[PDB]
Amino acid sequence: MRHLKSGRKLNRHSSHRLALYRNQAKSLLTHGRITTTVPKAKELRGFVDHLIHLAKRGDLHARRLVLRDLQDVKLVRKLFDEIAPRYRDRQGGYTRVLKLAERRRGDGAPLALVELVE
Amino acid sequence: MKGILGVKVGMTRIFRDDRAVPVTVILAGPCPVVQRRTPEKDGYTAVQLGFLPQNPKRVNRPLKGHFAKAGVEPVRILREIRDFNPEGDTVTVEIFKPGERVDVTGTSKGRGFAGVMKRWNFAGGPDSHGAHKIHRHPGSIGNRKTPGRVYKGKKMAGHYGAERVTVMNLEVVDVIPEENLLLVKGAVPGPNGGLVIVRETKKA
Amino acid sequence: MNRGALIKLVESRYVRTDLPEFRPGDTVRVSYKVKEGNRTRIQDFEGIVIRIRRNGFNTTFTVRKVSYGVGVERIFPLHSPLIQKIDIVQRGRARRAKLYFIRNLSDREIRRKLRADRKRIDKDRAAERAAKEEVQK
Amino acid sequence: ADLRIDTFRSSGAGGQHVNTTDSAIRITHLPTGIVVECQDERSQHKNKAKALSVLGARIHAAEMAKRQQAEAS
Amino acid sequence: AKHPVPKKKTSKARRDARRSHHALTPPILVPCPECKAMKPPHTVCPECGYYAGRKVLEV
Amino acid sequence: MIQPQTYLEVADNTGARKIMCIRVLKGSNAKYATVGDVIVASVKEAIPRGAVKEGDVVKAVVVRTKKEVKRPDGSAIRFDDNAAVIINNQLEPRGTRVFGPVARELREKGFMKIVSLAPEVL
RNA sequence: AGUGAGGGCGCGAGCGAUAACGUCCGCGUCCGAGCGCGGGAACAACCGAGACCGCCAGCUAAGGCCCCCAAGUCUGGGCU
RNA sequence: GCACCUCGAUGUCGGCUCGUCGCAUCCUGGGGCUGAAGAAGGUCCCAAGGGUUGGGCUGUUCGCCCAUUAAAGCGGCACGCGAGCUGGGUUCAGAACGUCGUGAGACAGUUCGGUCUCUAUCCGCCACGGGCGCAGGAGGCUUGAGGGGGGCUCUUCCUAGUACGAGAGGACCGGAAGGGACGCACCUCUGGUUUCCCAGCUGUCCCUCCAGGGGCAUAAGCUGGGUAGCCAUGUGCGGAAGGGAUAACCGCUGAAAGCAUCUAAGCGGGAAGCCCGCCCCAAGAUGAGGCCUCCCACGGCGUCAAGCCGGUAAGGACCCGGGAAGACGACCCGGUGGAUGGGCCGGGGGUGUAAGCGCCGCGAGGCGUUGAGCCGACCGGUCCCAAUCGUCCGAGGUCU
Ligand SMILES: [Mg+2]
Ligand SMILES: [Mg+2]
Ligand SMILES: [Mg+2]
Ligand SMILES: [Mg+2]
Ligand SMILES: [Mg+2]
Ligand SMILES: [Mg+2]
Ligand SMILES: [Mg+2]
Ligand SMILES: [Mg+2]
Ligand SMILES: [Mg+2]
Ligand SMILES: [Mg+2]
Ligand SMILES: [Mg+2]
Ligand SMILES: [Mg+2]
Ligand SMILES: [Mg+2]
Ligand SMILES: [Mg+2]
Ligand SMILES: [Mg+2]
Ligand SMILES: [Mg+2]
Ligand SMILES: [Mg+2]
Ligand SMILES: [Mg+2]
Ligand SMILES: [Mg+2]
Ligand SMILES: [Mg+2]
Ligand SMILES: [Mg+2]
Ligand SMILES: [Mg+2]
Ligand SMILES: [Mg+2]
Ligand SMILES: [Mg+2]
Ligand SMILES: [Mg+2]
Ligand SMILES: [Mg+2]
Ligand SMILES: [Mg+2]
Ligand SMILES: [Mg+2]
Ligand SMILES: [Mg+2]
Ligand SMILES: [Mg+2]
Ligand SMILES: [Mg+2]
Ligand SMILES: [Mg+2]
Ligand SMILES: [Mg+2]
Ligand SMILES: [Mg+2]
Ligand SMILES: [Mg+2]
Ligand SMILES: [Mg+2]
Ligand SMILES: [Mg+2]
Ligand SMILES: [Mg+2]
Ligand SMILES: [Mg+2]
Ligand SMILES: [Mg+2]
Ligand SMILES: [Mg+2]
Ligand SMILES: [Mg+2]
Ligand SMILES: [Mg+2]
Ligand SMILES: [Mg+2]
Ligand SMILES: [Mg+2]
Ligand SMILES: [Mg+2]
Ligand SMILES: [Mg+2]
Ligand SMILES: [Mg+2]
Ligand SMILES: [Mg+2]
Ligand SMILES: [Mg+2]
Ligand SMILES: [Mg+2]
Ligand SMILES: [Mg+2]
Ligand SMILES: [Mg+2]
Ligand SMILES: [Mg+2]
Ligand SMILES: [Mg+2]
Ligand SMILES: [Mg+2]
Ligand SMILES: [Mg+2]
Ligand SMILES: [Mg+2]
Ligand SMILES: [Mg+2]
Ligand SMILES: [Mg+2]
Ligand SMILES: [Mg+2]
Ligand SMILES: [Mg+2]
Ligand SMILES: [Mg+2]
Ligand SMILES: [Mg+2]
Ligand SMILES: [Mg+2]
Ligand SMILES: [Mg+2]
Ligand SMILES: [Mg+2]
Ligand SMILES: [Mg+2]
Ligand SMILES: [Mg+2]
Ligand SMILES: [Mg+2]
Ligand SMILES: [Mg+2]
Ligand SMILES: [Mg+2]
Ligand SMILES: [Mg+2]
Ligand SMILES: [Mg+2]
Ligand SMILES: [Mg+2]
Ligand SMILES: [Mg+2]
Ligand SMILES: [Mg+2]
Ligand SMILES: [Mg+2]
Ligand SMILES: [Mg+2]
Ligand SMILES: [Mg+2]
Ligand SMILES: [Mg+2]
Ligand SMILES: [Mg+2]
Ligand SMILES: [Mg+2]
Ligand SMILES: [Mg+2]
Ligand SMILES: [Mg+2]
Ligand SMILES: [Mg+2]
Ligand SMILES: [Mg+2]
Ligand SMILES: [Mg+2]
Ligand SMILES: [Mg+2]
Ligand SMILES: [Mg+2]
Ligand SMILES: [Mg+2]
Ligand SMILES: [Mg+2]
Ligand SMILES: [Mg+2]
Ligand SMILES: [Mg+2]
Ligand SMILES: [Zn+2]
Repeated sequence: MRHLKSGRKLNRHSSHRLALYRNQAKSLLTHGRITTTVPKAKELRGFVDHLIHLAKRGDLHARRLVLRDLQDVKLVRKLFDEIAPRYRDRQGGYTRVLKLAERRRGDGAPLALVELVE
Repeated sequence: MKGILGVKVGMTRIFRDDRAVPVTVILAGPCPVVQRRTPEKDGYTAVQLGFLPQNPKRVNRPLKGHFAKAGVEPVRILREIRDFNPEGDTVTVEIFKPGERVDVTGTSKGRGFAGVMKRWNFAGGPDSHGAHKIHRHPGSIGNRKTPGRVYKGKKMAGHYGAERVTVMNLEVVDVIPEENLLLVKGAVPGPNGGLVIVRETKKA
Repeated sequence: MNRGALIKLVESRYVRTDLPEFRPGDTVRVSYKVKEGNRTRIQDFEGIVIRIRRNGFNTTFTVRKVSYGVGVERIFPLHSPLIQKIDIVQRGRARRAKLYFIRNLSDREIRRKLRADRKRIDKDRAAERAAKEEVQK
Repeated sequence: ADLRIDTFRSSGAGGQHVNTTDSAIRITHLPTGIVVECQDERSQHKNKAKALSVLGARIHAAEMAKRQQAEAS
Repeated sequence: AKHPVPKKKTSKARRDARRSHHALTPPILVPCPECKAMKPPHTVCPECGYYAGRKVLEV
Repeated sequence: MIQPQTYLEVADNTGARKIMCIRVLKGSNAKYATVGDVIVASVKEAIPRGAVKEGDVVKAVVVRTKKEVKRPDGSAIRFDDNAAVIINNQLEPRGTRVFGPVARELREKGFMKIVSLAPEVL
């Protein structure tokens, strides 16, 4: 059973799966686009969404909230001062995922890209 | 054998004569007829009832043609209330008076591949005292060289639930004809959203 | 077809409003309708409310009360007709939603742990006494 | 008619034979109430023989005690 | 476990009989609306990096 | 809930202090006893010169549980201990007083005497 | 040379319990070695019968002749 | 007893798990007789549908006992079940007592210890798909041959303290209510869980000194709580009513045999049993059923192949977004003429007063801002993101 349960397991434990969503965020934000496996991507899209949407709030509290995960003060500045005001007019949906044609050789992992929109 | 299609919306208790009563609510009406069975043309009596409007932008030629003859816009699904022939062109919730007892059929929840413990309520092994990996196992399934086989219908692990099950003689508690609702003393099978058949009971 | 609202709609006809707000730690006194033999009457159960499990009309609460050496907890459906009234005897500053721990506490300890909630007491005797004022004549 | 005889598997040593052989015996003499078990030797029959023998001896000395608590009394 | 074991060499027929279902299905491709080179559907074209008629992946 | 081996405080002056249930009577194989049900229980300790002795097999009726009992009115009630009251075969209470409240369930069950003597129904 | 575990069935005896698909002798028989053929549903040794090879010929044996299944739903007389 | 299969191995007791059959019936159902007033009880007859408790002792089967019960039935199934578990017992090596033996050793004498083997090929069984068939092609809705499930029972009350009885006692029939056990479903209640939903805490390392936070202490560090979901201890509901054919049995009518006879012609009553009825599966029911509705002329000819081709029809499939569906397949919804998922917003709910700043206190802190902050699933809303665009299969209906 599993009925009506959101959120994936990704063959990781709690301690781990969380760091994943973070380092995946930290990378996505510092690069604007990254390539990951399909399901790893579909989880990540929600994560950076709340983070960014949070930075749209701009306040120091919100900033201290995002800081909890992103940890890097420098990155967080970039998120607030440059990433977010670009998204002021948009409400939710700051993230785009798209499946890639080439799976990766070593294991036939279907791939996809994840990027911030314009 | 009056009846109607509906959707199990949810449960919630109410109060009556200072007693609390567990109630599962069921969105019932309206249900337009689509075809009437008749011994002359069908070999028996029943009625094909529609429920929940369909988007004509999804209907196909064979279905639309069926719907046209009955003279009624598209609908989500059809089920037959056997041996019941209504005079109205639409069966409403009105057919049930608070007090009446009813049988409710609904597709049960789906446990998927289930263990013999959850399915058949087998005892399983002990959790201790030397049990080598059979803590939930079904144990013995037969004898020896006679019969030299396992009989049919041996209780064993498989898919549990997600199947038709009718719950008998349930009390109609209430009717909200203006909302097309229907209240029922007890618990109805399937999930909050499932298809259901409410029907006149067969107990005396 | 908001089945949610449908259910809450069904409930609406059984919803009460006449009841005071209260939080765990507050000491209350439910007047309950009971039946001794055949007759109807009112019985006052007064104790600390140790939990509230909110859930719309179906919300309920547990009151705990020592009674002749025996501790008794009792669970009341908040919107039952068998509740004539609920009087707030004394409001207290809890710290968590489920005061279960006081199941195992000396009265001296319950006392020290659940002190009087000055704010909600002050605001209570400020308001309502402000409502006694407004409806002059 | 008033004997109740039970057979069951003996206790202690014997290998597989002792495990699959209701060789032990128990006789209940319903009128009095005295009971004798016997899992001496391997044959059930011989054990019934002994038990039936002691059972007799035990009823006898019961009636002997009875006729004493009558005579002296 | 008392270590179960095949009682008879599986017949050459019954072997392949099992492998009845093992043959694979070809890939599903569409012509890319841009180049008309073949791509799996719902994926970004490897040739040009065009999807939804818009440019994305640089290639 | 009170199965065999369950202990209970006696809620009266029969001299018994704590009895262990050995059989719930309500039924030919019932799992558990609750408020109002009768259990055969054994006396596991008692006070000097009491009426009933220690180790007497006795009958008693459960007047309080730690497992909350439901009521038709939607309410429920739970005490802090499992308690009962020693009775004879005619189901009269053997004592004369009874301490600590009892559940109103007892009244319905027709235990009218026990209910009255109790210093509070709840 | 091989054999020197024999077996079944009928009959005559002992043993056994006027039990045993028991045992042990005698006479006989077949199986053994005829698990080749027909009958007895099936069945080593019961009934018929001793297969050199061929045949899209014939008569019989046992056992059968209503259908599975070859041949009488044959004739005459009784009983159930 | 025999020694016919198995010694190039057929694992032996008891327990546990799962049972299934027999009827010589323990209970409940029906009945005859009774030394049957009644309530009982005895014995026999019918009946295998269901039911047939929990503990003390012992490895124990057996048995004894405790408390119940309608009853605590007896057997078969390699004294069912060790490629299902156990390993207390038995049956290796150690060791000891009694005992026998000069002894080494030995004991249906006892005692303490003592390795039970991850992979299922076939049959069988529980589930679930792929192919093909269903002599036009499709979409829906069905019929019930056949099969499975279920099948228990107590107690009180009324009738009525009536018939019966000296009394104590105490019914038939008919009606009522509350129980136990079991089955199915369910999450409103009650109650669990809720691996990051909120909070508090210790140590330590880190960011950025304060403050605020982060990793780690489990694969949640610990603790206090906890929606949705899955659940029982929680909730509803089931066993039926009823119809038909019967068993033992009770009768009518009635010869053979002037009378009598329940039977030989013929007829009525009669069971928890049988057949229906209830629930579930079900047209591979190859005997492939039935109703409703949709689709169209083969386009070239195949000589013999009663079809060889190939774009289309109605429709279906792929792919994608998903799902109280699910191991995989399958099934269900949705795919821009769209709210399927994600985000966002709302509600619900959990936590229980964030941070920051102000105030009081030397301080630990407190108080205010403040039911604040955070806020997973549930109920909704919203095209911001993602189901883009596309591809493939599929009639053209053999005969009397
Ligand atoms: Mg793996
Ligand atoms: Mg957060
Ligand atoms: Mg690659
Ligand atoms: Mg449809
Ligand atoms: Mg069970
Ligand atoms: Mg279970
Ligand atoms: Mg072990
Ligand atoms: Mg929904
Ligand atoms: Mg109190
Ligand atoms: Mg007030
Ligand atoms: Mg004021
Ligand atoms: Mg015996
Ligand atoms: Mg005696
Ligand atoms: Mg395949
Ligand atoms: Mg007490
Ligand atoms: Mg139970
Ligand atoms: Mg003592
Ligand atoms: Mg009550
Ligand atoms: Mg007295
Ligand atoms: Mg009474
Ligand atoms: Mg009383
Ligand atoms: Mg009183
Ligand atoms: Mg020689
Ligand atoms: Mg003779
Ligand atoms: Mg010869
Ligand atoms: Mg030879
Ligand atoms: Mg021959
Ligand atoms: Mg031969
Ligand atoms: Mg002949
Ligand atoms: Mg002849
Ligand atoms: Mg003549
Ligand atoms: Mg021999
Ligand atoms: Mg053999
Ligand atoms: Mg054998
Ligand atoms: Mg058994
Ligand atoms: Mg009796
Ligand atoms: Mg008897
Ligand atoms: Mg007799
Ligand atoms: Mg003990
Ligand atoms: Mg023991
Ligand atoms: Mg021992
Ligand atoms: Mg009885
Ligand atoms: Mg008895
Ligand atoms: Mg008895
Ligand atoms: Mg017995
Ligand atoms: Mg047996
Ligand atoms: Mg031992
Ligand atoms: Mg041993
Ligand atoms: Mg050994
Ligand atoms: Mg041995
Ligand atoms: Mg030894
Ligand atoms: Mg010697
Ligand atoms: Mg010596
Ligand atoms: Mg000497
Ligand atoms: Mg012995
Ligand atoms: Mg030993
Ligand atoms: Mg391994
Ligand atoms: Mg067809
Ligand atoms: Mg078909
Ligand atoms: Mg049928
Ligand atoms: Mg049937
Ligand atoms: Mg009288
Ligand atoms: Mg009368
Ligand atoms: Mg009387
Ligand atoms: Mg998170
Ligand atoms: Mg710091
Ligand atoms: Mg801090
Ligand atoms: Mg929950
Ligand atoms: Mg239960
Ligand atoms: Mg019931
Ligand atoms: Mg009736
Ligand atoms: Mg009948
Ligand atoms: Mg007959
Ligand atoms: Mg007969
Ligand atoms: Mg008579
Ligand atoms: Mg009659
Ligand atoms: Mg007559
Ligand atoms: Mg006559
Ligand atoms: Mg006459
Ligand atoms: Mg008749
Ligand atoms: Mg029949
Ligand atoms: Mg039917
Ligand atoms: Mg069906
Ligand atoms: Mg069909
Ligand atoms: Mg032409
Ligand atoms: Mg030619
Ligand atoms: Mg899909
Ligand atoms: Mg907001
Ligand atoms: Mg709140
Ligand atoms: Mg905080
Ligand atoms: Mg909210
Ligand atoms: Mg989350
Ligand atoms: Mg969310
Ligand atoms: Mg969701
Ligand atoms: Zn291209």
